[PDB]
Amino acid sequence: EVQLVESGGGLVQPGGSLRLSCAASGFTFSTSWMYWLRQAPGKGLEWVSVINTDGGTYYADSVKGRFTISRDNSKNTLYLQMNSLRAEDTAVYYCAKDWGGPEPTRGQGTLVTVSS
Repeated sequence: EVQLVESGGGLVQPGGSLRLSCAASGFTFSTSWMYWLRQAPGKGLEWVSVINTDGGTYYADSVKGRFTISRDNSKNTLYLQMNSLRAEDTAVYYCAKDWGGPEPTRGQGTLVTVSS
């Protein structure tokens, strides 16, 4: 089976930072496009960030200049560096493999709560 295991979330003040990680196994990580998604409570899933197999990246508008996606292929890890956090960023964050196909898979999630 594929496993995607996220961690690094927490409760943080606005303006703070977190670094999420996802540990991947059970598929060929280095040939997959990798994603961060989020689900704010009360809402559905939305995409946050995407990294292709050559390290090129795409971002949702509201996170540009704040969040950075990166991949460490040697260690099967996807990262989300989250700087300058906002209350509106409160959500469960999910790692996902090949969300636009083929064989999409989502992780278990890590909660980020941004509050003063």
